[PDB]
Amino acid sequence: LVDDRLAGEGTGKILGINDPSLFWAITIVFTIVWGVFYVSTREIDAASDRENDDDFGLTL
Amino acid sequence: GRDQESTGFAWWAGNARLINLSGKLLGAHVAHAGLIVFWAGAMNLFEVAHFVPEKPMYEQGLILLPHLATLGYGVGPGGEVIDTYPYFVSGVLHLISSAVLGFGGVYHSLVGPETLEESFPFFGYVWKDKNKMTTILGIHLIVLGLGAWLLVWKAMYFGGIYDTWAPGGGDVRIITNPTVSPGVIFGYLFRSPFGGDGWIVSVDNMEDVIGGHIWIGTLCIFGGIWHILTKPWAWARRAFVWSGEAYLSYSLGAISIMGFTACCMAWFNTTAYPSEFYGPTGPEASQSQTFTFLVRDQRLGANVASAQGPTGLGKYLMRSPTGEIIFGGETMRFWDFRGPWLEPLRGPNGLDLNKLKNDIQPWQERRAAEYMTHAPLGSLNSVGGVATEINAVNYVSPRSWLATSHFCLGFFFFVGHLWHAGRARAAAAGFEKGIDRDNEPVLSMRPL
Amino acid sequence: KRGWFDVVDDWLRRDRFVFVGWSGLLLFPTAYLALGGWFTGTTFVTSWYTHGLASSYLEGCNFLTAAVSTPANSMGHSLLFLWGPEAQGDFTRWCQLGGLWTFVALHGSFSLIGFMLRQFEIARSVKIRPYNAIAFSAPISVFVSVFLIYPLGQSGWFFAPSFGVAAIFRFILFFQGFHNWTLNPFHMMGVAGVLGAALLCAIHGATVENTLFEDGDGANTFRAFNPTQAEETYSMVTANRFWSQIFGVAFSNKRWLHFFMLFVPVTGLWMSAIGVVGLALNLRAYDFVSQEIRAAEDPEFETFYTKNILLNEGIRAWMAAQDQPHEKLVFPEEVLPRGNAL
Amino acid sequence: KIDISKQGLNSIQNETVKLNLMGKSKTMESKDWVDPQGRKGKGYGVYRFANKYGANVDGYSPIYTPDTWSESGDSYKLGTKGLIAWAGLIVVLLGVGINLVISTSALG
Amino acid sequence: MEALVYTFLLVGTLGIIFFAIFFREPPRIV
Amino acid sequence: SGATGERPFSDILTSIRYWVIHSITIPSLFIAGWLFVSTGLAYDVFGSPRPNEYFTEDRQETPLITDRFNALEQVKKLSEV
Amino acid sequence: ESTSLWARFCEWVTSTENRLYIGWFGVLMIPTLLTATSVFIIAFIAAPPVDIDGIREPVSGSLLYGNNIITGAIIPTSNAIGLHFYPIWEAASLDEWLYNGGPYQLIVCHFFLGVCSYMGREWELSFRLGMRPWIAVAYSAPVAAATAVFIIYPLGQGSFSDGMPLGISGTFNFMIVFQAEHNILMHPFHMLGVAGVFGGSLFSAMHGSLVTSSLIRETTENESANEGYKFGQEEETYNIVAAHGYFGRLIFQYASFNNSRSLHFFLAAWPVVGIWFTALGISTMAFNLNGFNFNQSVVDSQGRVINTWADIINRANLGMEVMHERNAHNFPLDLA
Ligand SMILES: CCCCCCCCCCCCCCCCCC(=O)OC[C@H](CO[C@@H]1O[C@H](CO[C@H]2O[C@H](CO)[C@H](O)[C@H](O)[C@H]2O)[C@H](O)[C@H](O)[C@H]1O)OC(=O)CCCCCCCCCCCCCCCCC
Ligand code: CLA
Ligand code: CLA
Ligand code: CLA
Ligand SMILES: CCCCCCCCCCCCCCCC(=O)OC[C@H](CO[C@@H]1O[C@H](CS(=O)(=O)O)[C@@H](O)[C@H](O)[C@H]1O)OC(=O)CCCCCCCCCCCCCCC
Ligand SMILES: CC1=C(/C=C/C(C)=C/C=C/C(C)=C/C=C/C=C(C)/C=C/C=C(C)/C=C/C2=C(C)CCCC2(C)C)C(C)(C)CCC1
Ligand SMILES: CC1=C(/C=C/C(C)=C/C=C/C(C)=C\C=C/C=C(C)/C=C/C=C(C)/C=C/C2=C(C)CCCC2(C)C)C(C)(C)CCC1
Ligand SMILES: CC1=C(/C=C/C(C)=C\C=C\C(C)=C\C=C\C=C(C)\C=C\C=C(C)\C=C\C2=C(C)CCCC2(C)C)C(C)(C)CCC1
Ligand code: OEX
Ligand SMILES: [Cl-]
Repeated sequence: LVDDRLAGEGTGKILGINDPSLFWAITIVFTIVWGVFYVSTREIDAASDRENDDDFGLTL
Repeated sequence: GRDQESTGFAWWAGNARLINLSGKLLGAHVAHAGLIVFWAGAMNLFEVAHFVPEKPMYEQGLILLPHLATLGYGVGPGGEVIDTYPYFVSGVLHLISSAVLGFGGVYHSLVGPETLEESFPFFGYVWKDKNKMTTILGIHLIVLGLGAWLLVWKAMYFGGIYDTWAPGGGDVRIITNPTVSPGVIFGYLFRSPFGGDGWIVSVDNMEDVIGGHIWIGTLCIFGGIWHILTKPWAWARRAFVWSGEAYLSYSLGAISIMGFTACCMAWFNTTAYPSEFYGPTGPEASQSQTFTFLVRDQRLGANVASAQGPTGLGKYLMRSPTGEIIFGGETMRFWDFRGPWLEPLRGPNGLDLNKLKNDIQPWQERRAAEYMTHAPLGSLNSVGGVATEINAVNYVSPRSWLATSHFCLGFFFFVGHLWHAGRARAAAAGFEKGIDRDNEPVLSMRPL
Repeated sequence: KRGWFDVVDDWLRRDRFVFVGWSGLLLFPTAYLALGGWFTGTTFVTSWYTHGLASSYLEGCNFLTAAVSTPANSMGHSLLFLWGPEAQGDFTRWCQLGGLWTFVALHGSFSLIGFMLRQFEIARSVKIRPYNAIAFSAPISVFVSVFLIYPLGQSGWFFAPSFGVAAIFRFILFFQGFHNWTLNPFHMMGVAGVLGAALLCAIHGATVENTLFEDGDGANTFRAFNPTQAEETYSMVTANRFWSQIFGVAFSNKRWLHFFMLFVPVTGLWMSAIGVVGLALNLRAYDFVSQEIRAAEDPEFETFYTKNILLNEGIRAWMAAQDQPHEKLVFPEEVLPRGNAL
Repeated sequence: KIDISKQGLNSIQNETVKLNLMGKSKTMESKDWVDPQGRKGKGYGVYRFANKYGANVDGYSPIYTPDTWSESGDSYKLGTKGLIAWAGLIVVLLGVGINLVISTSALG
Repeated sequence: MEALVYTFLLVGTLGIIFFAIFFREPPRIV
Repeated sequence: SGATGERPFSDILTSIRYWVIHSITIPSLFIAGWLFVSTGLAYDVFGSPRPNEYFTEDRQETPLITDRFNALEQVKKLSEV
Repeated sequence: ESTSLWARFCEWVTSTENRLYIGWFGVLMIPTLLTATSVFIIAFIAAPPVDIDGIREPVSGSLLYGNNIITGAIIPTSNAIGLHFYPIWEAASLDEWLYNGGPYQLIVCHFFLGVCSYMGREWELSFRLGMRPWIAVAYSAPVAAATAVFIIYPLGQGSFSDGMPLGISGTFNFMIVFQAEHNILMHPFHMLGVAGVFGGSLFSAMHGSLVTSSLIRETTENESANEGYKFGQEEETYNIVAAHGYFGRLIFQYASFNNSRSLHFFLAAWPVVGIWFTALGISTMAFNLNGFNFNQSVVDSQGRVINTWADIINRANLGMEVMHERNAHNFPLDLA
């Protein structure tokens, strides 16, 4: 061949993960954002002035 | 019924009066179910009555019979229709079943109880009941799993399924080893929708189709049992509007995706939509044209391998941007096409020049010749051919009808998501009837 | 005792179901004939002798293909009167000669004058400002420039748009092939006016319906209104803040909003009418000479503009023989421009 | 203001239709009323300014006012005598019309 | 030259949009 | 709001007299239009060519009017059976 | 009260005190639309010629390559690419990526996500401001049209080269070829679309003129009538009854909307429904369900074909069909 390319186009890879580094990128970023979300769930709900019980939720 | 005086909904929004009337709402959904079953039976009998063996299925404007053919009813080797009685009994069975379905819909709507809660606690529900809602979701999720298992039971134990890729020619084949490996199943779900990948539209053998419906049947049954024995968690209760119109919008969004997926399935897929019954796909006809002329020009004497077109690219054969040998011309875009007629002439490197030069069978030439003259091109008044055609042939491909109709339905049901979801949040928050003049929210907000 | 003008004025401007007015003495007679001319022509009159075409339901046309076709090109700009020197009182021959087209165009153009006068007469009686009439000036400019001014600059009425659905489509396709009307900056302003007006119509309608005040308890919000109420029916403050944060800019003056809804469409149609006046004299923005000179000097320079010029060559050559039968073009196949294969 | 009794809506047989055409709704007037979707009414009726202005758009400008209808239209003056003559003429003209269509056609 | 005049006209038009949004006359109630 | 002193259309279209009168007038107008085409009168009044007289033994192609001031004579020749 | 980073971040994102409302759709809209905008500006000014037909014949579309504003365009992706996903990292070099039409796919993909997020952002602000929804429903009509010409039509036709070029002259080429291959003018959905814009343009002028004609006198003649309206006025700035009295007499009384709420729904429904259908028209014609074909429909007694205005339209279609993409077809049928 003449030059080098990823050669992943049109190959049906899961999520386009040609190399494992892409897997780490998606997993690490998601875990971080979920991590900061996880520690804030109680505060976010407290504003509702209601407990997140079985009756909690915008309902009509 | 009711009126606008006691409801506030006008006649053009009349079915909105059934939101909190469980019994009458049940009748409405059972009645529309009778309508769906009625159409399936009525069109099945209509298509059978208007079916002639002198022409293939896709030339006669049939869209239901090809579905029955793919299930391996009344078809023989090569896609020939050998019997029409299985199509008849299917049509009658739906037509009669719609009558009992209509009676229940008519009964549960007019005569039956208006609300099911007091008299039938098992069926009674209130939309805000997250638990009861998941049980109904869980139950109807199991019946979907059982429906998926019926497909694999038929393909493995009851006659089999039509396999257009079957060795020795396409025929009804009993699937014995469905592809159940997780890597294959997850491979279809998480591949890109772009060319070459095609998401789930690219499923190319009936082992994967049946293996896939085994996963769906198992997931739905487990998901049905899970959603029956549990109730939504805290993160789910704070992420969704728990009202009747909100649940409707959730399905409208989901059904919108399915409509678009069906539109692409009928347009591209040649495995679950065999070309022997639905006609050639857009790509198939384009590939068929270059194949037809290559065969004719070789017979008239020409090295199709080294024939150069006006642009300098190969006239009959060229290389795809990844190196595979593909048909030349404007069909280069459809190099991903894979059909039961062209695959035998395709080695690991692409099209085989030796096979294309000495080992092209007449049935392959006949298949490609037929497909190029039944390309999906057609007009609204059913005049086959490009827009610059004359009124000679009355033909529009069933794929064209299925792709266009179920895209229009898919898009309108997306607007259904937008409409019925925006209103569900507004109705629940409490400002779906307008801004309150006493406390307008913007007035409290500081100036911008 | 009251004078004739006063007695007639009383009856003409009576408040009845269908207002007549003085302008009705011009509108209704002419408007009825123009309506009647189109229906009669599209149902029984043929275009066999003026165009070599069938354009009546009687011949076998749909609503899409039936039309009142223009006269032949040999007639030039003849007014084609029933008593005119071309057809002298012979009604059936007058219809075959295409005289029904000038009938509709002439009686129809005066009905437009009669309708704009109807708007002025009713506005004055009701004692309101006359901006609807000023607005209707834009449709009149389009009709005058296209159906009257444009053929008057060409060989004859033959090149005017024939009153039909498919006939207008031919007229539209003719302008692309022969005038490059898409490239004309005046159709461009007209397109922006029409697409801009359609945008304004949808946004204003949606914004009002989604900033309504809660003036009732029913979900049917249409009923919570009264035409004589003093309060506004929707929140302009809420509407202004929504579009200020979504789009960055929003209307704060309701009067300016509605004048704009009137200015965009009218200005757009008027600009188009200026462009068609240019096309009457073939003063068309057909080509960019700098790109054509460049393309002639290197066979590598390609732009979408040069690709359209090649498309116009195909339209002109393949359409002229039948579209212009008077030219008696006998183009053999080899001389028509066509690309490889297809 | 607007007097709903003088809008020509007083002879509608069905009271629900009469209330709909008047733009009024006793049920929605109650503050304990509940919308079919579960929303509780705020106390207004169909229109909150009905008392200030007399009515809604429906009351203000109805398009179905049977009171203004002429009483002569309630009955056919010629009675059964004109009615049987109508039935006789319909049959006669129907037969003549069918004969004309067949006679003037390229049938057969 | 033309390419320079086309770019200035385009970025000039974009510059007006920026000012019309952020340096706008604020709408004030009464 | 308010009426211009004319009978409401709903009153007229619900009255028996209207249907007794229009049960004959409307059908007659329909048959009148039918007989206009059926009898061939339309072809002779508007000069539309019957489907068997577009082309004549002499002229096998489309007609073409060329003389403006002799168009009446020329169209009669082109329309001649 | 908000102390957690995410709680404070989510309060800032959903804040209605920002000059421009960011939302959760805004965290999708802003990055995608800025990506598409920046690539569009760079490619429109200085991008190399793109081989669109896959026949190795580059087409120039940038200002620095001898285009003006009218002819300049972003050329669609190469016909060799087809529907294949062609990001930057799938190319050996940026020069190869520019040659094969990479920017078009990048712009279209991020733009499609942007307008979908822009539609969601419109709903979100309404929910935060306590308004009714369905401004986004009205905006779905132009969104559907954009996806039809940029996404769905390439999908049906099988190549992004058949998407609409991002240019003024490029747009016209897209329309002309569309008529030749699908006869869009004779499609009933472009007809409903034209009624949508002609009707919308009519109703915009009628509504604007009627309201302007009924302004209540609140100024003098040395100032604009617009001065009569003060932002935040409780009362109406024009007499609805006066405008209804005029329009109900211009035609007849019951052809006019005395209901202002009904009038504005009609003002919204008519263009939105019209543009919905014309968007479906392009989407349907993506799967080769073309417009009405009445060619050689009228035939005489002896079998000769009597042409109509449809046949004249066909001759124009033949001209465009044989001349579009001259060096791209090797076989007579334009199946692709
Ligand atoms: C206002 C409302 C707007 C609505 C817009 C709606 C559009 C409808 C489409 C998609 C959106 C709906 C949701 C998904 C539906 C399923 C789409 C799909 O099944 O997708 C695939 C289908 C069909 O794909 C085709 O699948 C085919 C499979 O056939 C193969 O296999 C077949 C079976 O054997 C045959 O053998 C055949 O011969 C063989 O070639 C081929 O592989 C084709 O090359 C391949 O294109 O449609 C496609 O191609 C789609 C191409 C990609 C989408 C278009 C670009 C959009 C880009 C967005 C931003 C970029 C990326 C993010 C996107 C998504 C992120 C998750
Ligand atoms: C799939 C279509 C469908 C279905 C299943 C329903 C179902 C229903 N609607 Mg509805 N509706 C629809 C479409 C539909 N609608 C449409 C398109 C509109 C707009 C015009 C409306 C507008 C509307 C309004 C305004 C109202 C309803 C109401 C109702 C409910 C009760 C009707 C009633 O009791 O009055 C009685 C109706 C009749 C007695 C008519 C008798 C005709 C029968 C039922 C049809 C049977 C024909 C069939 C051939 C017989 C089959 C028999 C079988 C054994 C073979 C009911 C559950 C009412 C409601 O909300 O309840 C509170 C009500 O107010 N609808
Ligand atoms: C039409 C079928 C259906 C419907 C309407 C619902 C609806 C619901 N489910 Mg359920 N579920 C289903 C099927 C269904 N489920 C099936 C078949 C299973 C078995 C796998 C489950 C297992 C399940 C679990 C374990 C949970 C729910 C939960 C919920 C609730 C939260 C909704 C949510 O946040 O999801 C939104 C989805 C996400 C936030 C993540 C997106 C991931 C999707 C699937 C994209 C990934 C695509 C890819 C192909 C999936 C790979 C899966 C693999 C097995 C093939 C909700 C009411 C939650 C709950 O409330 O508990 C009671 C909960 O934790 N479901
Ligand atoms: C508002 C009424 C109105 C108006 C403005 C027009 C206008 C027009 N008609 Mg039309 N027409 C009308 C009603 C009207 N018509 C009616 C009711 C019929 C019968 C159904 C017709 C039938 C008709 C036909 C058949 C034709 C026209 C044609 C024309 C056009 C040119 C021919 C022409 O006007 O003759 C000449 C111009 C004039 C006569 C204007 C001069 C007016 C002066 C002031 C009269 C002075 C009178 C004089 C002192 C003598 C007094 C005599 C007596 C009172 C003692 C023209 C634009 C022709 C056409 O369509 O062109 C293709 C055509 O052939 N009309
Ligand atoms: C986008 C980048 C630049 C692109 C430039 C392209 C040219 C066309 C667009 C600019 C010309 C039109 C703007 C008209 C301004 C107007 O009417 O409002 C007047 C504004 C409003 O602010 C005033 O501010 C006042 C506050 S105070 O009084 O100053 O404190 C306050 O009352 C209110 O806001 C207002 O009155 O007054 C100003 O303070 C603006 C400064 C003067 C305008 C600058 C023009 C040149 C911009 C830069 C050009 C070089 C670009 C290259 C940069 C490296
Ligand atoms: C609720 C309601 C509604 C609806 C309803 C419905 C929707 C119903 C349905 C119903 C139905 C859904 C019905 C069905 C029926 C069916 C039937 C009854 C069948 C029968 C059959 C038969 C009779 C036979 C046949 C045959 C055979 C056997 C074979 C072949 C031949 C034949 C075809 C002959 C509405 C809207 C009105 C409104 C009101 C309310
Ligand atoms: C059968 C078969 C198959 C398949 C299978 C399967 C297994 C499927 C599945 C699938 C799945 C398994 C899934 C799908 C889809 C999903 C989705 C589509 C999701 C949705 C959700 C969402 C979208 C979300 C929502 C929410 C959340 C929670 C978050 C935030 C936001 C909200 C709230 C909204 C195959 C291909 C192999 C072959 C052929 C056939
Ligand atoms: C021109 C002429 C004349 C006149 C005539 C007239 C004046 C009138 C006629 C008139 C008329 C007035 C006719 C009409 C006809 C009508 C028709 C033919 C109708 C049609 C319609 C239809 C077909 C319908 C459709 C529809 C729509 C629109 C909507 C939906 C539904 C439907 C589809 C049904 C005279 C003698 C002066 C002399 C000169 C010549
Ligand atoms: O690329 Mn654009 O235009 Ca859709 O057809 Mn085939 O491909 Mn090409 O030709 Mn015709
Ligand atoms: Cl080709």
